Amino acid sequence: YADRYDAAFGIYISRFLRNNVHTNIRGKVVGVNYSGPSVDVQPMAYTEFPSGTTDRYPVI
Amino acid sequence: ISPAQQAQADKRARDAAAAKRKQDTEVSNAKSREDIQYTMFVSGLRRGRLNEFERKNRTDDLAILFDSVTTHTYTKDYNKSSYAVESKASDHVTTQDGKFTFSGTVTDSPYLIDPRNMIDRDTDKENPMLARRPAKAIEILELIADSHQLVTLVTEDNILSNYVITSFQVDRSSEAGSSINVQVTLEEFRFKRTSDPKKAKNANTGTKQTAEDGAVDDSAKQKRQTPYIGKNAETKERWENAAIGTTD
Amino acid sequence: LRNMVRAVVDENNQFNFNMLIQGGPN
Amino acid sequence: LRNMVRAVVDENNQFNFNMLIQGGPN
Amino acid sequence: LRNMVRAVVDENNQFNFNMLIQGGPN
Amino acid sequence: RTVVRTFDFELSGYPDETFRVVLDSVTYELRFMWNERDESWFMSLGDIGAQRPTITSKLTCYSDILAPYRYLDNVPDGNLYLWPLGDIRTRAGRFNIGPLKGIQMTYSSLIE
Amino acid sequence: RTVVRTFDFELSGYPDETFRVVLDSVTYELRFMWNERDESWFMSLGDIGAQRPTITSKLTCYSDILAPYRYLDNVPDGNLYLWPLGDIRTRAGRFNIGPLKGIQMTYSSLIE
Amino acid sequence: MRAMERTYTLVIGRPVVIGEKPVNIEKFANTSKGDAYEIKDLHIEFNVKKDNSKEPNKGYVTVYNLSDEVVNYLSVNQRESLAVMLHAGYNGDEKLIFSGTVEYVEDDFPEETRTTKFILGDGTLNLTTATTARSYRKGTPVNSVLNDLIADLKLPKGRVIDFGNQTLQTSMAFTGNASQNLANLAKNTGSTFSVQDGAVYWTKEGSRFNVMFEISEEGGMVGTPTPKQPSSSKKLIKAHDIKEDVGMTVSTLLNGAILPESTVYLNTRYHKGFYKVAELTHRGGYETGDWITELGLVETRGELI
Amino acid sequence: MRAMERTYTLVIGRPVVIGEKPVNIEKFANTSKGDAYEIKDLHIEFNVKKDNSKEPNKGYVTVYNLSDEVVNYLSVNQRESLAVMLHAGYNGDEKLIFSGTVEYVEDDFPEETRTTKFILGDGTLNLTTATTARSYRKGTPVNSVLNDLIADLKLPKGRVIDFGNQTLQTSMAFTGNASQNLANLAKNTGSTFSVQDGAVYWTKEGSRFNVMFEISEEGGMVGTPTPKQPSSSKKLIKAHDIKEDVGMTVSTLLNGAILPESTVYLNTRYHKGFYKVAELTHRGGYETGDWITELGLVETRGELI
Amino acid sequence: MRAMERTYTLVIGRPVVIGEKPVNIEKFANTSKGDAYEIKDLHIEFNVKKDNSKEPNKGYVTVYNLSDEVVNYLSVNQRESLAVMLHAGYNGDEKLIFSGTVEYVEDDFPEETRTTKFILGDGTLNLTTATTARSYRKGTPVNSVLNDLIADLKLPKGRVIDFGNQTLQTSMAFTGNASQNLANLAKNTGSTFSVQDGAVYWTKEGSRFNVMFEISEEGGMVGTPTPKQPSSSKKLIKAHDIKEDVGMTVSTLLNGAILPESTVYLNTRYHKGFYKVAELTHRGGYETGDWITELGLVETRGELI
Repeated sequence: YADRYDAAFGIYISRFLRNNVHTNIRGKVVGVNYSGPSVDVQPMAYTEFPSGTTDRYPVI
Repeated sequence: ISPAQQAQADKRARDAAAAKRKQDTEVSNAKSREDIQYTMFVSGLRRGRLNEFERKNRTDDLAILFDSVTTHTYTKDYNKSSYAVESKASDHVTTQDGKFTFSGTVTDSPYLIDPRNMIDRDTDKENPMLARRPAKAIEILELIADSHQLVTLVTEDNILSNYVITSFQVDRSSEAGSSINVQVTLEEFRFKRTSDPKKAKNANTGTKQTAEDGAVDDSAKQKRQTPYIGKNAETKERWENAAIGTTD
Repeated sequence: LRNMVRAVVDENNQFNFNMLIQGGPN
Repeated sequence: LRNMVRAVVDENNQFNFNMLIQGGPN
Repeated sequence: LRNMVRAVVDENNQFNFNMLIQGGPN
Repeated sequence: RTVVRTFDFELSGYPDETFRVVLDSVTYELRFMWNERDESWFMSLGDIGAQRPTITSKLTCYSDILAPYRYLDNVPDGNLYLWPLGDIRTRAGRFNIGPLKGIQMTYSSLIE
Repeated sequence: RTVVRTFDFELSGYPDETFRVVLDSVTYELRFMWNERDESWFMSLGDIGAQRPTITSKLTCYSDILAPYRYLDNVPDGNLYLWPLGDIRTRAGRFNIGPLKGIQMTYSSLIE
Repeated sequence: MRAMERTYTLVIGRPVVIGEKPVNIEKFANTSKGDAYEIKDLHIEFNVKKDNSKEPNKGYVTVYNLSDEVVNYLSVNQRESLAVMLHAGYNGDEKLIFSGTVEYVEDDFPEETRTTKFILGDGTLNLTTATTARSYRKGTPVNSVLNDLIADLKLPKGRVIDFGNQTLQTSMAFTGNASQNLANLAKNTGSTFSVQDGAVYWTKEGSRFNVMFEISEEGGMVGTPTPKQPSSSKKLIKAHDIKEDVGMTVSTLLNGAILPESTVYLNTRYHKGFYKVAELTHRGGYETGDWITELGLVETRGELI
Repeated sequence: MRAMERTYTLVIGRPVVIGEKPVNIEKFANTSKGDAYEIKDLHIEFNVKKDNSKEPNKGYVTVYNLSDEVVNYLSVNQRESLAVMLHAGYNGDEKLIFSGTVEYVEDDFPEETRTTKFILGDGTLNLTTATTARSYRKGTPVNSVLNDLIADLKLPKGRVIDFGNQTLQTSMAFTGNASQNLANLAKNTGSTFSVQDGAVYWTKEGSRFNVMFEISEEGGMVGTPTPKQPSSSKKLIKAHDIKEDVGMTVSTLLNGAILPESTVYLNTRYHKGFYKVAELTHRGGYETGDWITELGLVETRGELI
Repeated sequence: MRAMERTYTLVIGRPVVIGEKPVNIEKFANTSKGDAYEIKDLHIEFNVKKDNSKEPNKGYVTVYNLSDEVVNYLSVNQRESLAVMLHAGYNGDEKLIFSGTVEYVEDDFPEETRTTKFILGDGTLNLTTATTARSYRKGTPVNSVLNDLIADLKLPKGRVIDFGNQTLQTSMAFTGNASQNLANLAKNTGSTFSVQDGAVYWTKEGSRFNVMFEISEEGGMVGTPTPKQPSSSKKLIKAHDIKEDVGMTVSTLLNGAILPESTVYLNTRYHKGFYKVAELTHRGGYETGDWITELGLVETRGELI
């Protein structure tokens, strides 16, 4: 469960990717610039941990 | 079982508990006052050491004399690196603490009962054996060792200071009846408020929290606020609550 | 005597596991 | 005497290496 | 005597830290 | 200006005490120096590891010590007072400062 | 309101017992205090590590202790009763509480 | 006459609950009964390391022959984080030496003697669960970003050195644990961030703060200072230049009134000068063992902030 | 009149070959010559840990002064996975205590005594090479996905608790090692998956199975139980609630008829009640050493499945 | 008449500076004063492991009671990489045994004896900082790619086995550290790449080079050879076939004229044949301790390159 030496690295790697290694995500445009086309994106996905805590992406 | 035994187990617990309150209390106060200074006279006395023996009073500079001391030994030690040095590198040596040990005896039939000795504080002049002198010595010996006094040794040749007792032994063998053989061991102590402000130096106490059970600490422990004694409740009252408020 | 050594090694392993796995909501 | 301790530390390191690297087709 | 063992364990931990963290421009 | 009592102090009487305290979730370091001729405590307040103290003042009973200094970002906004527990005429001394020694040095914080 | 017996209690008679119990998959801490003049047990119920107990009441036989308190999110919804195993006239005592001592303190949970 | 004997005290309080304001372990000391479980005259062995990095400071403790009641109180609350404080000194005063939460606890009672174990973390709960979600546009002053993120972390501000009139060069977004994001801002701006005994410390690398501590034979030093490298590896160099790269080591009798980010003056016969502190380790054996503290010093080459 | 003396047996069989059906280490015991190499009266030291997690259970063994023929048979097959079984008991019977494959083997023969070493894995080969490639659409019953993946793993089903009428909420795809995918399904559905002595066990966290074992002074207990936390760290809590979070520890004379997923009853003078099992460690020194087993228990709060 | 007594020498030179040509640690031996700091008659303990893999070979050293001047010279240069060479033998000659850079250095001087520590790396600086940026199109000869990448690494070519007329099948791009990219090309082409004592060695797995060394009781062997597996885990097999998978172990008196990629002949009474070398470990205690070397051999099944 948490006794083996390999499980510790497994959980550490799983948690490390959570706060980094962002590759792709869906979103919705909320701000649009027509000169030099650019858009502000609000990612839609999120998760709620069992401890009653939530993870929200900020506006990009 | 029966209630008669419950009235007996309590006696067994009460009397036994009373023993710590006696022994445990005595050491506490013995450490709460640093004025007293104990000293021991091993040999030395008659070769002019009487010059300082007479300085000892009966309240501060207590002195101890044994009925006889058979042998006493003094020793020091040093150590050095066991590997060839790189060359002068004479710093490869350290000094250990010097040790001192001796053997003595306390007898029911003393030959000298000089009252200046703290063993003979209140010993009868004409009946030394009813005074139970050996029991007097042990009671003194444990208290000095337990309180960790820095003892001073007056010896034949030199004088040693800041020595603590680390072990002692007492026995009553079949031979030499009516007496006790005593052994002691001591080692050096490399020791390193109301004070003159001129001698004060900047100090530190680290992080500190609410101090002692106060008007605010009581709330933390859910204790009820201490009522104020009404010596005066006209002046402070209008200002105390307006400026200091109340813990709530 | 290896009993004494195994205990210290076990304690060090425990400390390392604690260091890796700590806190966190998951 | 450090010889005895080094052996136990070596064995523990061996166990950890085995735990990390095991099985697998590569 | 645990003093002797703690020293060897500390040295092994030091070697492992060095192995993980070495060289590099960052 | 509602205020609530939230901290109390004690002094051991050593003439050059120095310690760190936490107030309003912020941390400060305090120095207390005893003056012989004036028989009074001198208090210095500053940030942790600061080169020089931010505030220095002389302690007295029923006087708002921080009154003229609530305009700096590193000074508590609460109230610091010394008032006696015994007879009102007793003035601050060396050993008479503490929750039961006779003088109650106290800090109180406004309600926000 | 169908209910099923799911837990039983015992007391060692110590006047200030305190222990933690698990009911309906939730955990609570209980305190029992013995009253001399009234010769009765006082029960306090609350959450783990709570500053103050949520409920305090006096224990009696055949009385629904939790009746007036099934409206809080931290109070069990089951039934807590004390009834005797021996003669029906025996009232709750100090040492007579337990599965075989004479009084059966019991908790039962509704079927959902 | 007395000797110079050690003393200590250990306190256990209520479970720590994080809310919507900075957490202070001080206010959780009192238990529901009021006074806390204090343990004074029992042989104790402890080891407490401190540093200036992302990770919290952790300390270990062991106690022999505890009463059954105290162990029972810890058998309960095994799901919760009890607050603990530790004090140590010499027979006349005791300085705070650690404060945190009980991460781990276990009991082994083979035959003669029970041995309780603890692992304590300095703010572990906050540093590993404080989520954030923030963003900023080009032109935002960097001094505003720093304050915004620290307030999210919910800890008292021990000391901070603001950036001045610095401004962001590119748009930024921050998510995940707040501590991790702040530790990344450290690399790109030459600032050191590390929480310690509940206090947040934000300083600048290379520079140092007065002589808050002086080390000498009178100050209970233990042995001569020796030069030891501050890291277990060497970096390639052009041979920011201001960064660390050198240090020394010293040992002293236990003294809890010292912190990793402080400054010390070294008055010995060979080495003399000023140094920063980088690491601390407090050891202790009440009946038998050392009662000393070890400091890892680092040379400084920046301005005197 | 006799004494109560230990006994054991160790068997070595043919190389293990995975095929297109569940693997049973039993059928590989016999060697090409027929009877296997049995080792009974030689000083042996072994340590076998077991758990309920993704990783296989591994055990270590040491044998002194082996005959040259046996060592030669292991010098060969160093590219292959020989099947091994271990038995232990008390002079009247021996219960299976481990079964797996020889992961590692080495020999050191300095002067007086040779010392052979082993590292054994419980199903290591299957758990680390069984690839999968599966997919499902919205509406598929989850009970079908579970059975499909386990059959891929190619191991006997020790015990499984089906999901009922659960259905997938989103399309799913699975690749890579089958064990890893199943271990991920555990997190999101509150189920425990772990292979042990060749048997696949799939259960639900919090709940437990009768009193299959009773511990008391008559049952060869060793010392009183003590409360020990089941994990080396503490999690943040809302204070699924049903999950574990508490436990205890016990020790007993060696008894191989116990498994991590079983249930035990603790009949002592202080502690009484029912507990799950979470961890096992078997130790043994034939001529000198312990012959005991250690159990890590965990409290339960779910339904009595 | 004499005895057979050990001898050694340790040299410390100028800081190593990487430039635009292959690095040779030989030319950095001389210090600004000319002759280097040589240490001969002081008790020394060292451990030096060598291998054929990506990681550099690292060795540890300890010296007791060094003069203050030498320690001062190392207190300085703590930001720099001093070049160090080590020699050992038997009273008549000393063979080079290690050469690299001082990665770490620390001094502890408790009371009686100072103890200096070192950690040395064989080409650590080059292997961990040599960046590359290269690309090639379909049809490029693989023999050209290999030479291009090695020249980037800036190390002398100890020995290389070219690929012949091999050609790339797909376009390739390489960035990051050159060592990492080369180590990846090893997997897909059955070649072994490893730097050692400054020399780059590129060979092919399975095959081996004459009897450059013979081991026998006359050659100072220590104990009989024993079979030990060359890896701590077993791989699944089809039962490239040419790869390793077997080995043995031997020990001998210290002899620095051996390298991991060499070939040895084993003339014992039980085992006889040719083997590759895979690992080396040199140990030494001048006044007290062993003065031996340990070799891990691996069986070969390829052509005699």
